[PDB]
Amino acid sequence: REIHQDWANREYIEIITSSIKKIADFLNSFDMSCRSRLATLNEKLTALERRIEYIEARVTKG
Amino acid sequence: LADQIFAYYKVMAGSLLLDKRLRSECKNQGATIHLPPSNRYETLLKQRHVQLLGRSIDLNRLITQRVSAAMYKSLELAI
Amino acid sequence: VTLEDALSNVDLLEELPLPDQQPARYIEQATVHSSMNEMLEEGQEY
Amino acid sequence: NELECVTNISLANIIRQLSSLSKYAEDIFGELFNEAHSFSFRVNSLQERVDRLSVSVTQLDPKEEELSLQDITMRKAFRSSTIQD
Amino acid sequence: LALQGLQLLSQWSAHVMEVYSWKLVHPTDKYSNKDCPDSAEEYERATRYNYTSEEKFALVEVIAMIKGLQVLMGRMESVFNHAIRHTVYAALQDFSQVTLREPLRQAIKKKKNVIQSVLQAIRKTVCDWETGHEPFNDPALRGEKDPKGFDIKVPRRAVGPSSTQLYMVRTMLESLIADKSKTLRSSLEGPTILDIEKFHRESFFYTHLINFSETLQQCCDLSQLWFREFF
Amino acid sequence: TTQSLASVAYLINTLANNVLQMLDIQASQLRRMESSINHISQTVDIHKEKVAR
Repeated sequence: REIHQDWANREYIEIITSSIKKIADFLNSFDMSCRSRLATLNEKLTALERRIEYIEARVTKG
Repeated sequence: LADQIFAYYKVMAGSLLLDKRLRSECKNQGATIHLPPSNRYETLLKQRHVQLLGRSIDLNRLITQRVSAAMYKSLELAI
Repeated sequence: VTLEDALSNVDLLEELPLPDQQPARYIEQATVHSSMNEMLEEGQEY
Repeated sequence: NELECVTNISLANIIRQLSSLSKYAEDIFGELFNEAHSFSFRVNSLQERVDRLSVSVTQLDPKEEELSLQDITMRKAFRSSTIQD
Repeated sequence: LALQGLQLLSQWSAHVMEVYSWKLVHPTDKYSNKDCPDSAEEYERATRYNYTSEEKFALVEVIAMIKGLQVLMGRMESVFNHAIRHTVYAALQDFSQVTLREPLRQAIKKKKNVIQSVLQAIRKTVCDWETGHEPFNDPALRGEKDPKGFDIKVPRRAVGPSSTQLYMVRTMLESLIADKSKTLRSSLEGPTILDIEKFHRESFFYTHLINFSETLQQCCDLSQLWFREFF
Repeated sequence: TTQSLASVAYLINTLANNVLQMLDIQASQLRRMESSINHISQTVDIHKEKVAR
């Protein structure tokens, strides 16, 4: 009967959509993590730069 | 936020180093020095994912810049 | 090329370390109902 | 079959959603690549600066140091960057 | 749990919207509020001076709780969706394959073709036969009482019924209980109609819960707190 | 439909892995730089103390 085939097809479509949602959620999580790490890296780099400038300003005359 | 955070931290630092015997004597004489109420600014300080209209804002960087400027101004004022 | 392979790929993708996150006669009724809904979508737009 | 036509339309819509997900990943990855590449430029520049500073510092001589009392304030004072976003 | 969370979020949103609307419709005045200046626009007295510090804190707390619950519920999107759809499918199949049997048998036995037609339509629209066809050994169809029996295996899978199918089934099912309808309700026993009303009242939220994300986002709408076209 | 999903997942996984590795490499290099810079600062202030003496 067509009803059983429709139910199986609705199973298939739902499984695919669930996989899509899994991927999407993972992508969002990845975006959230990567960015925090990048912020930390940027701050570390900024601290190093200023420190280097201070060292340079401290060991040069004019 | 940066201004009040800096003010609260400076007040707490100043209160920490104040002599306890002097505070007790003042309280006994009737001149109690009110303590600074506690706060939970650390949660906002540890925030790097403020999302607004699709923009990721590093609040920590701005707070760091403001506190650095305030500290430099305070040191210059002391000198 | 198979459903099982695709599901496995998704699981594999999910398996990554992501630290530092945060700090009858009813047919006529159905048709009329559909028409009413269509009219409503336009009324909301207006 | 009407039900079979529906499932095909659903599969086409699923493919379109897959493309939308592809674009939701691609834009994020491109932005991350751009910002990390800028960070890499900064790191390389500061690495050049650091090696130059080290090779300069490994040559200092205490006897070469000369202190000028008159030039102490005639000298421009150093100030750190104070850029605010 | 998902239903309770959605209901709680909706209740909180309704409370917030109601208080905001009441405050908007009842602007204050300098006579009541001393802080309000003599000169001020309608929006000023309506919103800015119409809230107390405690009221503002309560509103902020309610909003924060709403958003925290929203994010927490969203974190469990897949589990909630799977559980809801599996429960809906199991309930629908079990109902249409077991509960309608006795009523159908009674109708056939007493020659109630009007009830028989709608019951058969309901059982044909949704029921999914694991064997690929309706059983032929079922004694209910013949009208004679079942032995002692006749165990039937109901399949289990996680999928919600289509909107058209659910609406059609509900419309057929609540037609049998209709008082106005010669009333069809008068041709059914008590327990069967009671079970039918229980199922009908329980299946109201199936459509809302199937689209769990849309329902969750709708129940937490706070965008009406900024627009000022009217003022 | 089954195929395309697998390809997209594989590409995303590979790309994500590459990004993570790049970040790790950058952080490690930054840490290494921080050590050399600290050594330089130690040398500088040691020289300053020597000049004062």
